[PDB]
Order: sequence, then C-alpha cells, then structure tokens
Amino acid sequence: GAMAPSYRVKRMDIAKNDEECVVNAANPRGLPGDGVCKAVYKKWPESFKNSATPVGTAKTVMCGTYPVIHAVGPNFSNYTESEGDRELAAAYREVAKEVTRLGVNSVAIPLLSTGVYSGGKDRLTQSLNHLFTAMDSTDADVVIYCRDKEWEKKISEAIQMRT
Ligand SMILES: Cc1cc(C)c2c(=O)[nH]n(C)c2n1
Ligand SMILES: [Cl-]
Ligand SMILES: [Cl-]
Ligand SMILES: [Cl-]
Repeated sequence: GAMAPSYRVKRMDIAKNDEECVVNAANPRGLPGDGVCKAVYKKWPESFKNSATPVGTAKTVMCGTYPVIHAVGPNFSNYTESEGDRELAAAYREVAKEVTRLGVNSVAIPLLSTGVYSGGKDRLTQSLNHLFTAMDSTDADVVIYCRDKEWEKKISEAIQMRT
C-alpha cells in the first residue's frame, strides 16, 4: 500500500499516467472504442486480448507486466437512471477489488460513464462519488485523469473538501 494513501487529479491523457496500473473506461465487447478507451487501445493494445466483460464489471489484462483494468460503466442512453446508477457503483466496486488483488501502490482512473456513456448529462459528481465509495477502503494512491479544465477544478475541490 501507499504510506499515506491519497487522491489526486490531473488534466492530461491517462495513457501518459505515472501510476502502477490503469483503469480503462471500456466497452463490454473489448473493442478499441473512442475517448479514454481508444487512447488505452493505442497505448496498451495487448491488454485487449479477451478483455470483453459485462456492464458493471472489471476485467484485468496485463500489457507486459503493466495491469489494464477494463471497467465497464453503463451507457446511460440505454439504462434507466436507477439501473445505470447501480451498474456505475458496481463497476467501481469491481475496480477496488482488482486494485487490491494486484497489490499496486497506485492506480490511474478516469470517471466512468462521464463521456459518450453519460446519456448527454453531467455525471462528474455521481461518478466521482461512486469512485470514492469504492476506493476509500483501498490503500492505493488514486490519480483521477480528466481532460476538461472546469472538471479538474471541480474534482480537485471535491477531493480537498474531505481532507
Ligand atoms: C473525455 C476524455 C477523452 C480522452 C481522449 C481522454 C484521455 O485520454 N484521458 N481522459 C480522462 C480522457 N477523457
Ligand atoms: Cl496530455
Ligand atoms: Cl464514457
Ligand atoms: Cl473531462
């Protein structure tokens, strides 16, 4: 575990992370997809061997010895708010299990279901809180990656408000 487990946020490509493993915002079919998923596919294509996994689950595949945790958030275009909320919480719980199992001291994580799976809604708070609920009991350093400047400020504020 990390000596003083922390949360941090960076505004940059998660494919350039400085952590011991990465969480992919995957599709259920293990397809290269778009957004975070496509950047992960370009950086760690080997990790997409038998990466397909259901909504609300996480499946880890090694690129060399570097773990890629394929976490499948719900597409809120397809799910009800209620069911999508449940699956989004579940995907993060499965990430917490994988991070623990791997014995990593740090993990790079995007906000699941906040991009093309958001159903055209701002889910920063919903997704971040489910991330916290899952990861708070882990001792890995968590580094959240985002691309939007205002999202960076809002994530940084939400982290600092609990410290
Ligand atoms: C909306 C979005 C798109 C891309 C391409 C990335 C990325 O490479 N890292 N993050 C968190 C991203 N978020
Ligand atoms: Cl970048
Ligand atoms: Cl997404
Ligand atoms: Cl973002």
